[PDB]
Parts: sequence; C-alpha cells; structure tokens
Amino acid sequence: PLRIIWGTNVSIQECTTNFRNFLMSFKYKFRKILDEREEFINNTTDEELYYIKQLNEMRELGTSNLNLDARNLLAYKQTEDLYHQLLNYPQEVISIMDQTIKDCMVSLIVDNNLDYDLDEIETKFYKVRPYNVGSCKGMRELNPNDIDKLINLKGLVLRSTPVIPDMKVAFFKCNVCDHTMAVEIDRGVIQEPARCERIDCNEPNSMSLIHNRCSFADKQVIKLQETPDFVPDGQTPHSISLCVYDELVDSCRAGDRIEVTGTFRSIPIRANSRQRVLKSLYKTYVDVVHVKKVSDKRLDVDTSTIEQELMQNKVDHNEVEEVRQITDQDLAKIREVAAREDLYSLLARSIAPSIYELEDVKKGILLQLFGGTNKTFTKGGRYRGDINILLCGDPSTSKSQILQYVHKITPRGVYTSGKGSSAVGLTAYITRDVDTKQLVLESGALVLSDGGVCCIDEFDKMSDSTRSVLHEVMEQQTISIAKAGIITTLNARSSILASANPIGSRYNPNLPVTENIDLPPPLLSRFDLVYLVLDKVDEKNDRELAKHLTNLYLEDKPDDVLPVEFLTMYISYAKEHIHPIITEAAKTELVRAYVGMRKMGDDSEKRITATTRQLESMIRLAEAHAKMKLKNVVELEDVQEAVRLIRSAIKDYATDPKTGKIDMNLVQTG
Amino acid sequence: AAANPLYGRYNPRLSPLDNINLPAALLSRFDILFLMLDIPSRDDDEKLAEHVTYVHMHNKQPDLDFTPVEPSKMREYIAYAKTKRPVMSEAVNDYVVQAYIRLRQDSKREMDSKFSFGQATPRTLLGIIRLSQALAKLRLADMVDIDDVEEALRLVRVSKESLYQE
Amino acid sequence: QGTQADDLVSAIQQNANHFTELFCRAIDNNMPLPTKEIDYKDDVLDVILNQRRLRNERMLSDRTNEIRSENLMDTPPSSMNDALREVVEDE
Amino acid sequence: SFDRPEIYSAPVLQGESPNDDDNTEIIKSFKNFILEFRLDSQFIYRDQ
Ligand SMILES: Nc1ncnc2c1ncn2[C@@H]1O[C@H](COP(=O)(O)OP(=O)(O)OP(O)(O)=S)[C@@H](O)[C@H]1O
Ligand SMILES: [Mg+2]
Ligand SMILES: [Zn+2]
Repeated sequence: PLRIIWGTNVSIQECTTNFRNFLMSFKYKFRKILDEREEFINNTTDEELYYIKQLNEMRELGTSNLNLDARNLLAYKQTEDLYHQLLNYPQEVISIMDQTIKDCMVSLIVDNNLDYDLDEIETKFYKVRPYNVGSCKGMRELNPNDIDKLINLKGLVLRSTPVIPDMKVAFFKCNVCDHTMAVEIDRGVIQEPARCERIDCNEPNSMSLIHNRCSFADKQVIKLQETPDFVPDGQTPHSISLCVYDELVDSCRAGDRIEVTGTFRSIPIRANSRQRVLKSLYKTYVDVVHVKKVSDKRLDVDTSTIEQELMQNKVDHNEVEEVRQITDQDLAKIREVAAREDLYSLLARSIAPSIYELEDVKKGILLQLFGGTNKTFTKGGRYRGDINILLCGDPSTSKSQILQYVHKITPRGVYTSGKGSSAVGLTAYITRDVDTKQLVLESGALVLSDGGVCCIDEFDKMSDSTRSVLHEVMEQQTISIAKAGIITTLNARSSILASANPIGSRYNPNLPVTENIDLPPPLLSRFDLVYLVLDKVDEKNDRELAKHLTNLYLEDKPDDVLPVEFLTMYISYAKEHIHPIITEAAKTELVRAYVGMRKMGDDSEKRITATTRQLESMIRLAEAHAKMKLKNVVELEDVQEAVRLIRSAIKDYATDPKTGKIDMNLVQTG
Repeated sequence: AAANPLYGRYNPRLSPLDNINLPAALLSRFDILFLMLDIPSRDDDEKLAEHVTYVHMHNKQPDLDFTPVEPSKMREYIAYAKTKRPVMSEAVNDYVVQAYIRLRQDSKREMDSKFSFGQATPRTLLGIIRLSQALAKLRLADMVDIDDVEEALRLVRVSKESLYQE
Repeated sequence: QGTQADDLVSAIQQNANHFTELFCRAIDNNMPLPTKEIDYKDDVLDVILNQRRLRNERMLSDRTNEIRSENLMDTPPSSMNDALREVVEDE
Repeated sequence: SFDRPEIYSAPVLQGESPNDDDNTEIIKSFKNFILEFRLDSQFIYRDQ
C-alpha cells in the first residue's frame, strides 16, 4: 500500500509526486487568490509558470539554490498537506524536495531537447531553501514538542564565531605499509578501523588519522538577538545561537536585522571535558536553512560598505541577496516619479504621515536618508557623505517619533538613549562567551550602526565623556581603539540623528541660541543640520494639529503620499546608482555662501559662527539633494536648497544677528 | 509617582513652577498632576478626625451607606473594562479640539502670571483623549461620549488650578 | 451508600508520587477510542504515539498468529485463548 | 532518593539482513528443527 517513514506521516513517492506537480503547475495567481488579493491580479506576471521560469533562469545562471515560499505550497490545493509535512518534518521533506528539483532539472533539458549537457547537471547537487514558513513566534514560547520543526525568527546579529572546520570524511593511513582509506561520517560518528584493511597487512591499532589530509566543511555559530512581534509580561530580550553551514557561513554580519528560517534543534552538552557524561537538560539552537536580509518596509544596506563582501558572496556562491531586485516596470515608475515637479515636497511629506507638518525637519531627514556621495581617494583618503542632524526642541514636538521612524526605516542602525549608554558600550567591548568560556570581542552601538543611522534620544542628557566618543565618528566615520584586547581602526560610517532639549527643558527667548543648545562648539560644529523646533501657539496651527491627532482615533486601524515600499526602493535606487559631482557653477555658489556666512560671523558665544565643517555640510547636503532628483551633477539650485535648509533649520531669519536672541512673534511662522 | 514640593511644604509666595522641582519635559509626560494641599480648617479637619478615629476603633470604614467593592471584584471589573476598545466620533473630536485650543490660549495668558502651571502641549491633548477613552472603558461602551470628555476636562482642571485657587 | 471505601484522599496526600503512576495506569486501562481520525495537521508526538500503538498491535497479532501456526499440542477454546494471550504478552 | 533508570527495547525496523553465523539465526534453525522434524509421520522431538 503506502510506505511511510517511521516516526513521520511522510510518503516519499507521494511527496515527490505532489511537489513535482506543484513545480510544474504553480502560478502566482494562486498565491494572489490565497491572500484575498483579486484586484491586484495581472496576466503577464501571474499566468506564467513561476517555478518553471525560476528553474530555467537557475539553469541559465548555473545557480544551485531554489528559494521556496512555503505560503505558495499552502496556496496550491494538492500540496496543502505538504506544507504541514515540511513544517513538521523538514529533514525528510527537504531532501525529497532536493531530489525532485534535480529530477525537474534533468526533465526540463531532456523534454525540450536543449543543448545543455546532462552530465554537468547530474554532477551538481541541488538544494531548496524554504522560507516564510509561518509566523515569527517567540523563541522562548517554543516547547520541546517543537524540536526538529521549521521556524521563523526575526533578529539582530550581535557577533559570529570564526569559521569552524567540521569533519565530514576522515583520512586514515597505516603506519607500517602506508595504506590509506577515507571513511565518510555517519550521524556525527566516525568508526576507526581497528586493523588494516589490506590483505597483506593486518596489524591491529595501526591506522592513524591524518588531520590535514581529511576533508572538512564550514560551520559557523552566530549569536542572534531576537526581536519577536509579541512579547509577554516582563520579558527581557534574549540571545540564541544559530548554526550556519557550507555556503551560508559568513553571510551575516554583526548589526544587521535578518529573517532566519531553520530547524529547531536540541543537543545534550557534556558536563565535563574529560568525562562522557552528558547533562539531562538539553541546549536549544537553530540550524539555519535560509536567511533573508531584505525587507520591503525598510531600506537596504549601503553597498559601498559591502563591496568586498559582495565579491566574497559571489566567490562563495551563497546566493543570498543583500539588495532587493528592481524590475523594469517599477524602475519606470521610479523614473516617472522623479520627473514630478513636487518631488521634494512629495518625498518629505511621505516620510512620517502620522507626524503633522515639520516640513523642513522631514526634508533634512530625507536628505540624511539619501546621503551625500562617497569619495574614496586612489591615494588612500576617504570622504563619506554622511549627514548628522541635531533636533533641539521644546517638549511634545514629535522628534522622538522621528527618531523611531528613522530607526525603523534604516537597514542596520541602533537606537540609544542619553545616560542609558556608556563610552565602552558605544564602541566595542570584551565579553565572556557562554558556550566556549572565552573572551570574545563584541561591537558597540556605533559600530553596529555602521552603514545606517544611529539615533540618540536625550542627547542633552548624555555625559561629556560619553559625548566625546562621537567626535571621531562624526568627522572621520571611524573609531580608533587602543585597548588591552583590541588596537585597531574600526569603521563607523553611521549618520547620527540626535534629539535634545534646552537647559531649562523649554526654549528661553531671553537666552541666545548657543546657551539654549548647550553643546560644546567642537561637538556642535560636527552636526550638518541643527534644527530648532519651537512651539508657537496659533489658532490655525493648534486647530490643525488637534484635528490631525484626533483623526487617528476615529477608526481602530488608521494630500497624496508615496507608500513606504516605493519610498524605500526609490531611496535605495538613488543611493545605489546616483553619484552626483560638483560643477563650477555649484563651486562658486558654495564659495560665495561660505564667505557670506563667515562675514555674518564677523559681527559680535552668543551666536554659532561659520566654520569649515559647515562648508563640508553644504557640499554633502547639495550632493544629497542632487542624488534625490536622480541627477548625476550638483548644479547651482541644489547648493541654494542646501543653504536654504541650513538657514531655515537654525531659524537664522528669525534670530537677530547682533544679540543672537530669537523672538517668537515678529518673524516666526508655524 | 508621589512627591513633595522643593521646600517640603508648599508656599503660596512662590510660583507653582518654582516650588515644584520638576523639569518641563518630565512635567509634560504626566497626564495628571495632583497638587494635594494640607490647608487647616475647623470643619474639614473634624471630619478627617472622626473618620480616622472610627477606622482606629472599629478597624473598618465609617460610612455605612455604601459597601466598598472587594479588590478581586474591582480587578475583574477593571479587566472587563480593559477588554473594551472605544473609538471617538466627529462631535467629541470637535469638542476636544475646541477644548485644546482654549487650554493653549489660557496657558499663554497665564504664562506671565504666577497662576501658570506650565505650557499646554500636544501631550495634554493626548492625555485628555486617553482619560476620555478610560472613562468610556469604565462604562463598557464602544464609543466616547461628550460627558466622558467633560469629566476628563474637569478632572484635569481640579487637578491643579482649583485647589491652588482656593 | 453504606459500602466501605478506603481514604483515597489521605493516601494521595501522604504518597502522591506513587498515586500519579497509579492514576496514569488506571487512565490507560480505560481510555476511550478517538472519534476523530488523524490528519496531516496533528502533532508529531501524536502520530509517533499512534504509530507505536499500531506497532504494538501488529507485534501482538503476529506473535499469536505464528504461535497458532505452530500448533504445538494439536489439542477448550477459551482457556486456550487465555493461555495464548498470556504467553504472547509475555514473549 | 530516586530509583533505577530502566533500559528496554522494542523491534521497529527490519535491520541488517540475517547471517547464518549469527547466534539468533542458529537458535531459530534449531527451534525449527525441534518443531518441524518428522521421523515417519510424527513430530518426535515436539512430542518428546
Ligand atoms: N508635530 C507633531 N505631529 C504629530 N504628532 C505630534 C506632534 N507633536 C506632538 N505630537 C504627539 O505628541 C506626542 C508627544 O511625544 P513626542 O513629541 O515625540 O515627545 P518629544 O517630542 O520627544 O519631546 P520630549 O520627549 O519632551 S524631548 C507624540 O507621540 C505625538 O503623538
Ligand atoms: Mg523624546
Ligand atoms: Zn597496513
């Protein structure tokens, strides 16, 4: 009748037939009608055979990994049971799926009589990587009956071990007759031959294992800090160990947010090194099957920071994607949206729809997200287009909401608070690993946020010693550590977004701007944009803000703004493909603006005088504005907009040049 | 949170900002701040004295015209109230907006005077909305009424201004 | 009712660790058949336990079948079946 | 003050193919000889 693997409900023949029928007959319209998306169905994408075309392009590029969405299995009628079998029994079902992929690979070239050779396909090993296997349940909510099941976990990578050689074939040689054999590992156990296999030599205990002749596989252990969707009462964040093997080794860097799907494993741990006695309480971990580093809600990583990592990814053939793919239709949409005359206001308005107005603040945040162009000298110098923003403001001005939004939108930033962080915790430290009892180096908040935005709330409350770490980060985008364990230069290419209050917790018009900000000039000069966010009471402004806040609570789930997915992919495309350059007309405008504001600083501290870092900030903001409009050159109007944003951020029009005071009524428009 | 003024005893000579050693950002986070003044009087102290002596003598509460709700019964009623998810309509939103505008203008007027209790912020508006939703939750209603908003407003007003005026 | 019953509550109170296993034995002795049939949405532990129960039944049936195939006496049907189940559950 | 851990087994899979030199197969062949041998018309060793 029906043959079933013991301990499962899995039939090999039934699973192969169901999965092969799924591969031959699945269309994405089934996924659309599963997700109750009928109006979004289009013929040209959905009607074509999805897994057939992925198999075809997988043959054409020579790749061996297939990414399988498990939700698609639940979409198809015949493979509804196969979805539950894949979740419950991944070890057998995944092997069955690999065999079925290889069968479809040979069948596609035999059936269509293609010129591809069968021997080259047969020698390759094909493996499938399932993902989106279910909801990201809490890791601590899993039970022992969930062992050896497929799970999803969202997490932040803290650190990874070096590559570990895991023995797969053992090489033995006879000491007397130099007779060699190779034995393949079986479930973690290698059987030493007690005697020589050759008929001539039969010396007992004569086979010695040669450690360098025998073959190994790559194994890496990564500490992942889980960020589950649901957190119960009084739960603190935890770190789990996840094991990656073979091509997935070194795919994940410290400080990036990933979707891990893998099997939930448990092993007994030896109580002592010399003893073979094991502990009854098991240690749990995840054997990783697939890693997703791309989210549609947030931006992708800056590829200028991972160029060599992309090269090593191509060498290792891991086939893990750091960046989302841009199709032709959505690229055409990007080019059409970039042609809009209201592009700046549309992009800034779509930053934080929940936050009302703060137009110039949103414009500065958008320019920080875009960034200036990155210039690397052939001699060895390096310029980074990272924009640092300070938001000094009165209470209840939604700047913490702005920092929260930026923390959600960035690929790998870190959110920190004033006096909740130390100088050591920002850069790097040494911890004792639980598994190995070894001292290991672990990155601090600034190094983890490299390639992203480090948001610092309550920046006014930070200690001066903790503040003084940020100088090298803001100016050189690096930290030069000389400590007992580490003496090296670490890249921290993190744009800093800080939020702060005045001394009296509210802005005092009697005091000048510098006293209200209360930052040392070396620190405050390194900020590209300083925003004085003020609360002016008006009839129309308060009425509009109150209406905007009350429209949120009309319904349980709450102009025209771009969607967050299109916003993220547009900023991603502009950062990846646009590297604007300064022209002569921009150069003369930059020089004239810097000279003019230096002349304004000549008048009699009370005021923030112009300094060369403001010229650098003008260059960076002009490059960011040019990158926004997809232009490959920085011309005069980009520099004018950068200068205008710098003037409006500090409210230089409102303040009096001589006194340095700000009067609320006579110029300010809320 | 429970606190004392800066001098330990409240004095009417100083501003209520002055003798409250609390920054404006931390002040704005508190949805309700109750000034609780110990003002001696012949009639109000006698009621307190008879209440406390009755509690010390019969080990229980004086007034026999009402029965206190047991803490477990209160806990389950509050749990059923917390299950509710009220929403606001157009009329209560308009009334809340007008109240917030009046509060902001009144605070701007009081800023120069000693009567000031701070500056009204959007956090004050959100606290009013939050209190109205809590009062709607107590009535186990899926909507917020005018009367709940007025009760929230009167709680906010008698929290600080009313006792300091007396 | 008037019938004599041991103090089970007190005996459980003094020696509960034994009575856990006694209650488990009593429950396993009188376990109703499942009205539902096992599908692919059941737990892995449930299908493992179902396969173990089916295996136990199959070994019992195979043992009694081959012992009947022996016919080692060529000889009371019900007493024969009682001795048969006695030897099969012991082997 | 706990009791012994207990060790027990149950046959599940077929295992490796039987070998003639294995003790269990020799015992099975001896058992078959005892049960099934016929001298003239009788099971002489079974009856004995
Ligand atoms: N301009 C605004 N747009 C939208 N919502 C706002 C605005 N200003 C205040 N709010 C609301 O008021 C709340 C107050 O929180 P925040 O303004 O983020 O606090 P804050 O601005 O960081 O000021 P602090 O904490 O005293 S430094 C926000 O969560 C919003 O719900
Ligand atoms: Mg804040
Ligand atoms: Zn040898």
